[PDB]
Amino acid sequence: LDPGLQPGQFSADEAGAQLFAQSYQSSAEQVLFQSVAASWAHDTNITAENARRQEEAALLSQEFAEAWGQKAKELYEPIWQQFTDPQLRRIIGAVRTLGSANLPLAKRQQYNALLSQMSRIYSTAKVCLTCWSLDPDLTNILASSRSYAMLLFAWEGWHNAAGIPLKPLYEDFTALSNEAYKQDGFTDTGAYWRSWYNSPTFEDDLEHLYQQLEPLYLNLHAFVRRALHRRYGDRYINLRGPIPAHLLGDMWAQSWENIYDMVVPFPDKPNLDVTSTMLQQGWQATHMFRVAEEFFTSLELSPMPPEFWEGSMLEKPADGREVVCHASAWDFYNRKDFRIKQCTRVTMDQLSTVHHEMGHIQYYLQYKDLPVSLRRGANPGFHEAIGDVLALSVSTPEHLHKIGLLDRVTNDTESDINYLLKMALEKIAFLPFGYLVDQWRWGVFSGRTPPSRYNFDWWYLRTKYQGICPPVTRNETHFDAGAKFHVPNVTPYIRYFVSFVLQFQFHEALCKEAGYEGPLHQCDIYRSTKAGAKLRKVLRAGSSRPWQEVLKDMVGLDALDAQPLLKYFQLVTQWLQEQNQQNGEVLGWPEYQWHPPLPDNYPE
Ligand SMILES: *[C@@H]1O[C@H](CO[C@@H]2O[C@@H](C)[C@@H](O)[C@@H](O)[C@@H]2O)[C@@H](O[C@@H]2O[C@H](CO)[C@@H](O[C@@H]3O[C@H](CO)[C@@H](O)[C@H](O)[C@@H]3O)[C@H](O)[C@H]2NC(C)=O)[C@H](O)[C@H]1NC(C)=O
Ligand SMILES: *[C@@H]1O[C@H](CO)[C@@H](O[C@@H]2O[C@H](CO)[C@@H](O)[C@H](O)[C@H]2NC(C)=O)[C@H](O)[C@H]1NC(C)=O
Ligand SMILES: C[C@H](N[C@@H](CCc1ccccc1)C(=O)O)C(=O)N1[C@H](C(=O)O)C[C@@H]2CCC[C@@H]21
Ligand SMILES: *[C@@H]1O[C@H](CO[C@@H]2O[C@@H](C)[C@@H](O)[C@@H](O)[C@@H]2O)[C@@H](O)[C@H](O)[C@H]1NC(C)=O
Ligand SMILES: [Ca+2]
Ligand SMILES: [Cl-]
Ligand SMILES: [Mg+2]
Ligand SMILES: [Zn+2]
Repeated sequence: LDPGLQPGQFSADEAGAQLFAQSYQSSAEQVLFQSVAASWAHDTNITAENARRQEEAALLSQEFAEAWGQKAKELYEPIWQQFTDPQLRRIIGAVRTLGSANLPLAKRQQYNALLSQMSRIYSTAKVCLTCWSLDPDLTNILASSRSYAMLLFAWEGWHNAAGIPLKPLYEDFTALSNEAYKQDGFTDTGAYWRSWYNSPTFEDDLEHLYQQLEPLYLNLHAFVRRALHRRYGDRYINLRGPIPAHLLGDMWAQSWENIYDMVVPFPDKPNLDVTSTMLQQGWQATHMFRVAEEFFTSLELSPMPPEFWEGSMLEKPADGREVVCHASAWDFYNRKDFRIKQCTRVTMDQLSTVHHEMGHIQYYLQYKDLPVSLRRGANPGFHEAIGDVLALSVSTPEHLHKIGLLDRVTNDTESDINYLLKMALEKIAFLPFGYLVDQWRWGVFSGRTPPSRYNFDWWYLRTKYQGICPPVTRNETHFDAGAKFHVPNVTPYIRYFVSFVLQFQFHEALCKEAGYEGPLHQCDIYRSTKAGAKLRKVLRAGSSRPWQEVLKDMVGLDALDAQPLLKYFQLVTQWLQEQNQQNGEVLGWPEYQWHPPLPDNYPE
């Protein structure tokens, strides 16, 4: 470690810990920046050499974390929990968690190489027939094609290409990750991830939330299944079975927005998928980012700074060079550089993703002046919710009208059902997926799911919660969890489940602050400077305060609550139930064993 980066001496008292935390702050922004910068150089340009460099930067990060970590223990281990300064307690608490810096050097290098190799496999995997990439090629197929065989070829090709080679590395990664966090006091890595919510009843509270939401999902599923049956017929859709996992618009069946045209209740009303209009009007990536920004400035939140526009990667590079397309928002920890990296496509769902990513940036802009240890969401779910809350307003027919994307205006029960149905495809359909992913990963980290059951347990959960089935036979050579970005990239998932509930709590509160008095699902907070001030208070808090209290100050309650989401969707929840009953649907999938046949001429 460079001499300037090494910790000095501090008295072993709270006065010393404050000086310690200040000295750490100085050196940590330098260390984080080199690490983030090397990650950027790799992710926007995947080469052997960029991986080498990133690995070197990560090693320097661990060295730093180890030295400042061990000094924090040496001086403050028996006393930091009794410090008067709550923010100081949180800073020291972070610094003394070593994670992968607990590993000896050889295992640190193994760990860093595993992350790099798993990232590369995911972001460079192709399906060959001339080879299709995930983004845009396979994404477009899953979203747009209605050919059973084509969908299958993309689904199977991607799962095989990405999943199969990851499996040996994932096993090695799990074991090392566990070894690292065990020396911080956690039974397994999952326990450390869950600790961020600082709630002893976290798993039970999530389970209770899901119990309230499940009927909504069952009704949506049944209704969509029926529409798929009308299209694909009895051979490929079982009206009492799970839906084939490739037919729902998305590689992971996680959001069903893309099959809206097949399920829309009242096709005579305004077309709520404005993708056609965006293309017709010639929208590109930077228009999408600028329109998102202006929503934020309408609230008197910050614009994107010059460094964002100069640094960001907003389209897939046309020089064909390899990049991580999966959209992400970057804090370089120097209070100046902030960037999005997205292979943006001109679609309505991408417009929402742009808002999602810009929500991350806006958090980073608002808390940049906190101590480095506190530059995070009040919990991870908060960071995930910010952009989605604004996108709830943007998606409204009224708002789309204001920005030139929906010329016809209507306010009637049919138009409302269409809107709420479309939103259900994006929000309700995701809930079981958002919930299951980390149930899977928590079982893997705990050892309940050994390598010998990775795919068996994955599909158990996928069927259990989403009521989908794989459209070709799978076995334990397959590693279908690995074909989802967050697994090889070691990004936790439960945050997205929390976010999908929390965003409706946020929406409700911001709408009330805006002075809006209509139905929750027609609220648009655009240009509410009062809504803006209430959201800014959250963003400025970082992780300086318990999330329960930040939530209470914002929405008036100190807990996750499904009631705002239920209220938002209530009209369509009622309508879907009525439709399914009148069609005599079976809710659920009692033929749990059923899988579709292969197409006759597949794949030739
Ligand atoms: C779309 O239309 C709905 C429904 O409008 C209501 O019923 C229709 C059939 C018509 O007869 C309308 O005249 C009637 O308002 C609109 O929702 C309604 O909006 C108003 C707010 O502008 C609500 O009234 C307010 O209620 C609060 C109490 O909560 C009072 O403090 C206010 O004094 C005020 O009267 C009304 O409750 C609300 N009701 C429904 C049916 O949910 C909606 O605003 C409109 N949307 C758009 C985008 O134009
Ligand atoms: C992608 O990363 C590679 C490193 O793997 C970059 O290669 C360097 O490129 C500059 C300019 O072409 C040369 O002067 C260096 O000698 C290269 N290094 C090596 C080791 O080959 C490459 O430039 C990057 N591409 C982009 C557009 O950023
Ligand atoms: C597109 C988005 N990408 C992520 C990347 C997170 C990340 C974290 C660390 C390193 C690299 C990436 C995010 O911005 O949270 C994402 O994966 N998801 C999720 C997903 O697509 O699975 C669902 C969430 C709502 C809309 C977009 C969100
Ligand atoms: C796992 O599956 C591998 C390949 O897929 C198989 O081939 C297709 C045509 C179907 O038969 C499908 O049901 C199969 O999964 C096999 O190569 C492999 O040997 C299978 N078994 C093991 C132990 O890996
Ligand atoms: Ca779409
Ligand atoms: Cl999380
Ligand atoms: Mg989509
Ligand atoms: Zn996010």
